[PDB]
Amino acid sequence: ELVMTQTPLSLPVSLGDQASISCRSSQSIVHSNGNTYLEWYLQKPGQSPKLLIYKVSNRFSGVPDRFSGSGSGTDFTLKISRVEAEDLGVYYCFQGSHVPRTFGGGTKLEIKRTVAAPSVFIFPPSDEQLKSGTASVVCLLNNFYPREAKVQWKVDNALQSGNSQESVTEQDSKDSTYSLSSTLTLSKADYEKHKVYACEVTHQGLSSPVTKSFNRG
Amino acid sequence: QVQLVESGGGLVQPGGSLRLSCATSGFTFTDYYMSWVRQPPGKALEWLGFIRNKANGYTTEYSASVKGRFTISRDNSQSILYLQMNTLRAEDSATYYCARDGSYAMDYWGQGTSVTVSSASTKGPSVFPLAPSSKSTSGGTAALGCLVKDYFPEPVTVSWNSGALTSGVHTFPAVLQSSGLYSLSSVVTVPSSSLGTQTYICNVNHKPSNTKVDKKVEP
Ligand SMILES: O=C(O)CCCCN(Cc1ccc([N+](=O)[O-])cc1)CP(=O)(O)O
Repeated sequence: ELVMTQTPLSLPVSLGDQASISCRSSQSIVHSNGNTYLEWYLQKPGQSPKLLIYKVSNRFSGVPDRFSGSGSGTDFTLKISRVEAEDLGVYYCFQGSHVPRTFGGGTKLEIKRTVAAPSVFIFPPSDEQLKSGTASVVCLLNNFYPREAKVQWKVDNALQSGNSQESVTEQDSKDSTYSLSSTLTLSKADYEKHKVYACEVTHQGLSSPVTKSFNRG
Repeated sequence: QVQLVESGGGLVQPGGSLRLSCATSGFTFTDYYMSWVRQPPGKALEWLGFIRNKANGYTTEYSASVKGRFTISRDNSQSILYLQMNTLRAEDSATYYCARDGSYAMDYWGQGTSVTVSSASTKGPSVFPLAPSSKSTSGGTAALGCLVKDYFPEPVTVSWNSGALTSGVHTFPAVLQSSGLYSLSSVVTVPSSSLGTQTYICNVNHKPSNTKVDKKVEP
């Protein structure tokens, strides 16, 4: 029955600013006898969800005071005054008055910081992996910002496509930057067939596209 | 003090069963309601159901999404929480958590146990080195890592030098190769001056295939 809808789904806040989030229920969540059990949980990258506010404004243990719960009946809001690197992750609201229990859609939170260009590295296929019969070339765009970043492979100045896939890490709780890995996959054969392997990275933080390459195969 | 450790996760054929367990310690197990909550990779949390404390006849409640197909129970003389699942489908694939509920809501959560529903069989990965490219181009700072390739199912653990190495360590999200086998890299950045006095080893561990590998990355 009950439907918990959070908003926004995403939220870009500047280190130090104030953040606000809403959780609207389908019906009053005032547990008949007593009060209203509306909680706020927060999940940080690679961790488990953790309690923040229980009843509605009730702040759990070691939780800073920057967090404050509020609202009643069908409108609740979680506010974080003076946001920072650590508060990164997804926030969720939970209704614990009516069964079945309900979980909010989930509001993500990314931290905006000054522009940082990616540092590029390029690794040729291991010898051990070549014995196998396949070669994996890996390009690394390390600690950059914003998230957007292009990567193109060129085997002998020839552009490539549909033979490589990427993977981006989640914003770092430290410097709030991203990292990306690209892997060019080719058969041991075709790899022997060429000479120059290059990785060309494009980013807002770069004034002129940077390139990393190597001559072997 | 309070400890909630779940297990029993792993790979399972579509249509089969798998019972999960959650070990607790550090509080009066029978005074609390015990909850089960799953989360598919990259998606939102989904309340599954709970079992009330003793004061309420240990009654169970389930989420419409799993009711009748899933069951919860508890061993009080041992303080263990259970979750029996049946006729599992591919979508049931997720990380399952347990938590206790009481005067402070779900104040304590477990670290989770991952589940995968697939007809595909287990497979240990192969680990190759992302060697500090010899002529490490214009840079006093070098990058090196390990390539964990061709494994199934997820997940795979990767630490450096038994955990001691933590600075500038990035483990990327696994991706699916056209072969239906996962793959992922783990990098670390350090000074190029020390590529002769230091040692770097990635300790990769799988589990669904009982695989442990400690590969020492070298220039
Ligand atoms: O009557 C009482 O004192 C118990 C409070 C009623 C709420 N109970 C237990 C209950 C559920 C959730 C919380 N919380 O903090 O989130 C606290 C207590 C729900 P149910 O009747 O078993 O579905």
